[PDB]
Amino acid sequence: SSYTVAGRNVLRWDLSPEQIKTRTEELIVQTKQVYDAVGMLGIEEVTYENCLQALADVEVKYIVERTMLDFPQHVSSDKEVRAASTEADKRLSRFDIEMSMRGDIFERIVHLQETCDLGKIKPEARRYLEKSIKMGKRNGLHLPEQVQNEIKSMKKRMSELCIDFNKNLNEDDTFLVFSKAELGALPDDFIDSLEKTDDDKYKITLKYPHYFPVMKKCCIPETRRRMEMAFNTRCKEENTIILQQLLPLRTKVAKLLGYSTHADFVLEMNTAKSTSRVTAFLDDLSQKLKPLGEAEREFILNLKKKECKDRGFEYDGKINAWDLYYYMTQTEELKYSIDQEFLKEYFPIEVVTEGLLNTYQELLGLSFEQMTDAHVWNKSVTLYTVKDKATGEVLGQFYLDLYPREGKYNHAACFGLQPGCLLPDGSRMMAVAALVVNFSQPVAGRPSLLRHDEVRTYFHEFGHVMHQICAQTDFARFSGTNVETDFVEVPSQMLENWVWDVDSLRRLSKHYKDGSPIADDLLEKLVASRLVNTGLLTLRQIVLSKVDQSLHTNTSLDAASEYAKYCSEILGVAATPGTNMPATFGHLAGGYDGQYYGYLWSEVFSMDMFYSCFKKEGIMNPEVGMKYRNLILKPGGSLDGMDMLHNFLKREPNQKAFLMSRGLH
Amino acid sequence: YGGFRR
Ligand SMILES: [Cl-]
Ligand SMILES: [Zn+2]
Repeated sequence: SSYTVAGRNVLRWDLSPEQIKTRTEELIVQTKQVYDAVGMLGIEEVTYENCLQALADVEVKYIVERTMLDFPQHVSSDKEVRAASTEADKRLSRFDIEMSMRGDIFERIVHLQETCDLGKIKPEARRYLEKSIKMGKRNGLHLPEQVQNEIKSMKKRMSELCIDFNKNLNEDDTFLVFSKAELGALPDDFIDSLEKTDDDKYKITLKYPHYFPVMKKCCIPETRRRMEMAFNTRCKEENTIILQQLLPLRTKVAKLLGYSTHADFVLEMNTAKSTSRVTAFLDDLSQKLKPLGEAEREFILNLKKKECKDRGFEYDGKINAWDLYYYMTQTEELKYSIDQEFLKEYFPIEVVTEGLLNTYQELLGLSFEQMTDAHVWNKSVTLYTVKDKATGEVLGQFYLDLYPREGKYNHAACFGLQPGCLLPDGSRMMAVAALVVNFSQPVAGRPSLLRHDEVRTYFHEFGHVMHQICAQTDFARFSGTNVETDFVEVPSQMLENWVWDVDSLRRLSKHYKDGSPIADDLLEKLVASRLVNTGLLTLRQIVLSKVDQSLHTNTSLDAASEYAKYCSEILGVAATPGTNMPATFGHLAGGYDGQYYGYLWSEVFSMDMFYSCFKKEGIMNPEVGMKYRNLILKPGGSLDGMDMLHNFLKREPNQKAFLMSRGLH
Repeated sequence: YGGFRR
């Protein structure tokens, strides 16, 4: 029922390694029987029910069962369960390629669109046909036989290369040892949480809750250099081999499909359309930020020269890679009076969670309720039920996995577990999402205290959750966040604007000790500090976007040399010799290949919607919030990204709001 | 994965 919750979450999280492997074989056998039955139908025998409906019914049942098998590798605390989940992901990814390249299915779908009356079917069903045909041509099913076999074998190879690329980074356990003197200027609540060694030193891992605080606060330059070297050499040997094979395969596949480069191949499925649009977008933005980067680098060198003189260190007259985050932090303290370690005292995780849920219950017209004794994959995971405030319709559920642990996904993402699409019996499946982040642990007898950047990450990932829950389509392939890659980051970055509003920050903050709110002056300075270090921070994102474009455009290039090239030309901070940042670039194997520009590309759309609609008539306006849910989130992937922006803005988007928020133009 | 730039 659309107004109940019991029985609609069919996800089990107590699977053993043997059950994961058994369910994987069963899922492949049962799914292949559906594709085989459709393939056996005569061409003049296919209809809407025996072909389109039969495939749509198995796509939703497959992706839900697939979720229980390929998700434990990211969250489970049992390494054997994670290994069985990764093997299930490898086996199911090759199966996806086998089914996607069935010529008999392609012929019968093409024949169905030609004979069926497209006017008597839902417009989303029309989109299902043309997308399926377009996906078949992007697999070469209109090409001769032997080239299809080459594409298939190379697709299966790239599948295992991408899985092994992220598997190496997720299971890395590299750590360094430092003494108390080598960890100068680090606070005691960080030092007292590290593992002690036999010689009274401390173990520091390369994970985010350890790497960033060292690179931002530790006043020992050699300590930051050793950390930056180890961080940008993770899996350097094995992942360079993978990149040296994956990138030529992507080019070789794009050639056989008729495309010049792999970047052109993936750009056709994005709102940017062409690579020449991405180049002009990145280059024009890089030129606007060039004066800001020069002024910020000059201020950083002055900070480094004075500190080397005060502390008696040697001064090399340059900004090394291990100096960037350290003096960016000083720029925030000196130019904007912002102490992140003091400001986090006003952001205990329970107050931030309460304010986060309350902000979007009121804005989106939703009702959140935490479930007790919830079936979860880890003890620290909580479950919430989402209802429509007016009708009481149970839209979906989401999990909160907030704290880091061994073997857990170390970045910050949102996972779609169940799509909010239609079921074969006519009912609607309850959407399910999971917010997976690694926030600060509760230490020193205090609750978890989040820095402002962690609060902004909390709002970003919750935007993906709201997109997954509010999306309601007919087909699973259009549900959730199955939109253009350069558009999926619009709902997430849109909700980041609420951590830069004074009244919104006042509802998110309460001191962990005495419960007092943040002072008015400090609250004003926090909002005014939104553009601190924005020159170099954005230039580094352009560097990553240019490297991602270059590695998928030019053939026979050294990944480390191309990254060091743009670091010196664009960012002005040289890459450390001996490192290999592209070997750690997980986006190149996590669906963002040739598409990392989409973050900056999406920010133009989110800033335009926030400034032109929310910021003009109240950012908590329920009318504007409901219009944002129905036009941006609810359609999911059933409409083009540009079409949904047109319906919300009643015009075309432009960079005026984007450039104004960046202090440009 | 479905979340956070580098
Ligand atoms: Cl084949
Ligand atoms: Zn995101």
